[PDB]
Amino acid sequence: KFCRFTAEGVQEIDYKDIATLKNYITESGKIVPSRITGTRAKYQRQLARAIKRARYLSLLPYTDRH
Amino acid sequence: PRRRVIGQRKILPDPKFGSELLAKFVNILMVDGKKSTAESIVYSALETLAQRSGKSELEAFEVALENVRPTVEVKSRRVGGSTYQVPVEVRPVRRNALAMRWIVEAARKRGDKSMALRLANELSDAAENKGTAVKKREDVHRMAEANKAFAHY
Amino acid sequence: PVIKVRENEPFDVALRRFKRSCEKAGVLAEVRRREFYEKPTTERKRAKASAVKRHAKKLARENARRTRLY
Amino acid sequence: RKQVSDGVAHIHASFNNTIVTITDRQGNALGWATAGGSGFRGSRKSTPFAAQVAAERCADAVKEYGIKNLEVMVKGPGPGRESTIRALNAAGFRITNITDVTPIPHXGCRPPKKRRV
RNA sequence: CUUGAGUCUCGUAGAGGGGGGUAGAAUUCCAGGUGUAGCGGUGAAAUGCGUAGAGAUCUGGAGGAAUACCGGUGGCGAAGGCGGCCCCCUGGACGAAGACUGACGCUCAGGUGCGAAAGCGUGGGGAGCAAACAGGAUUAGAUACCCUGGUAGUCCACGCCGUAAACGAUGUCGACUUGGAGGUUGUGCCGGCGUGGCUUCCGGAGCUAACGCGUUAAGUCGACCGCCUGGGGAGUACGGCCGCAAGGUUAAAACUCAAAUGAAUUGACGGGGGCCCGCACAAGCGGUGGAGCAUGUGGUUUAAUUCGAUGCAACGCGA
Ligand SMILES: [Mg+2]
Ligand SMILES: [Mg+2]
Ligand SMILES: [Mg+2]
Ligand SMILES: [Mg+2]
Ligand SMILES: [Mg+2]
Ligand SMILES: [Mg+2]
Ligand SMILES: [Mg+2]
Ligand SMILES: [Mg+2]
Ligand SMILES: [Mg+2]
Ligand SMILES: [Mg+2]
Ligand SMILES: [Mg+2]
Ligand SMILES: [Mg+2]
Ligand SMILES: [Mg+2]
Ligand SMILES: [Mg+2]
Ligand SMILES: [Mg+2]
Ligand SMILES: [Mg+2]
Ligand SMILES: [Mg+2]
Ligand SMILES: [Mg+2]
Repeated sequence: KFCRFTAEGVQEIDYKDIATLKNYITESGKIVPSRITGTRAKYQRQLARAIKRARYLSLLPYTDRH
Repeated sequence: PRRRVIGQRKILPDPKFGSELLAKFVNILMVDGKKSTAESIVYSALETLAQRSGKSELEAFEVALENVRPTVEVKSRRVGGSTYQVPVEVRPVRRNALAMRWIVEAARKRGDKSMALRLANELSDAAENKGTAVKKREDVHRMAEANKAFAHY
Repeated sequence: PVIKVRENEPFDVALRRFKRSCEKAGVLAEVRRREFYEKPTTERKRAKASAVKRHAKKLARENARRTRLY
Repeated sequence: RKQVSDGVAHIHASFNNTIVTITDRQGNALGWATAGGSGFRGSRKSTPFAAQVAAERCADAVKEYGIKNLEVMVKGPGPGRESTIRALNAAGFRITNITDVTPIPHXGCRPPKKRRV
């Protein structure tokens, strides 16, 4: 668990922070359920938005088979 | 059965050679509780077989058995209206039992005059992969091989 | 589930690694899910029933831990 | 003829069949075998054993190319996913990579209607 | 007058709505490369596809539709509904401090608006799916379920239709009345303690025919509206209104029955589930069914062929 973003006082998740976002995607590129990472729901939604934005900018892959 | 209390019955070895396997063979040949008749037939056939092969009675019998003993057979299993012939291993006691049953059945359909002569001929033929007992073993093996895919059932 | 066979790794071990990668990514479950169309009403009914059964089972377990069988 | 020594094994493992195509790394087919073409029909066609035999036969079909190393791409939910790879390994190929390439729509098209059996 | 109702200030979450753009995955099709005898499908098949080179695999292209994961008895909306990402326009909700207006409120026949899916009109679009339709199976038949194909339609714009088990089968608004465990979204103070909004499950009194409901009431009350009056005939006929139509809406009667119905209870049953057992299967051995004959029965015959037993549980049975 240990939702990191509340303990870091973030106001957003920042789609440009690929280091943080790689901790929330599986090796195939899928977004990890918050019931596994322990993320709070609000920050899970922020995280999903950020990952989708990063995927659009090709900073993250959609899958591992591009 | 459902409960499983079922265990070997004690089998007396045959008087001449002291072979439990041969005693089972005599039992398989016997009709109507006429054990002495079956014993006479088996001893006559074994003597003829040893004269023809020069090996011995028990060794010629074993050599005939080895060519008829199956290693794999099929057990039917219904799945979707179709029955799946699932190949299973044959445990050793059943291999001997099936081989002796097939040999006796083959010898009973032969054309020779006395049953002792028919049995000696069948044992000789099986000693070199020729009789219908060996043919039945081959058919069982080939039916099991044709179903090798369905080995998990 | 891309898997690279590492050096001096027996084949069975790497096959197991690939199998676990596939079972983790849920590829077979996804394929089976997508074989046929399920109406949204059926999907919602299935999800609701699964949640209800999970909750009822959990409560039964919690209240059976207070129960002596003998 | 041409010697390749580095190939890809594509295992199309459907519910009814298994197709094994061995290609070079550029995607050109060198030889193929299927469970359905290896003396298995109907119920026997869609088994791990028929897939194993298809894998053996496809490995035989590419002996002339001198292939030594194989990438393995598995596609589909069929019973021939694993036994095909085991048979390719027992055929003497050095399997250097196993990948699942099963197509997953990210929504995609509406699937056919549910069967009522 | 300020306590109900409302305005303002600052923030918060949200698949709320309308418009535009765009991304990646996948299907299909087209062109080509490699390659060669099958593919596909089912319970099993066959139709179908394939040596005129399919299926598989690689490359490039076209096009439509939907947005995996996140995703959650999570969220938003009056309901219907709403899900990738980005922008533009826009509605509501909530919280904290105040300030402001000063009963401006609640409900609502008629009226008006919105209103899933299917359907209808005009013009587009059409990948996938698929009523109709065709063929292949299955079957006694099989106008089906299964298979191979496949057109409306599903998609877009605009208009119509106005109905759904449109459901919480529970009208709206307000007040009051023990608890427990969560979810979500604010906010105050020091992970703890409060305090708001929405929400899931359990349960107390009470209520209820019972099942159950239970501070989100089906409890205790007040305001207003809608609706019911045995089953069938019938939400039908006729008339009116509405609709392009399909039809919707309003809505009878004759006649007929002595029931129809709700919930719960004990069985029985199930091609429901679980656990067991039996020469019940399975593994075996020997038979019956064919022949002749014995014997009983049915039937036929007869003057009479005495009466009885006559699925298992009558038929070498009373005898
Ligand atoms: Mg299908
Ligand atoms: Mg009205
Ligand atoms: Mg429509
Ligand atoms: Mg139209
Ligand atoms: Mg079409
Ligand atoms: Mg069809
Ligand atoms: Mg209605
Ligand atoms: Mg609804
Ligand atoms: Mg509902
Ligand atoms: Mg109603
Ligand atoms: Mg309750
Ligand atoms: Mg009417
Ligand atoms: Mg039996
Ligand atoms: Mg007879
Ligand atoms: Mg009589
Ligand atoms: Mg009588
Ligand atoms: Mg009587
Ligand atoms: Mg008797």
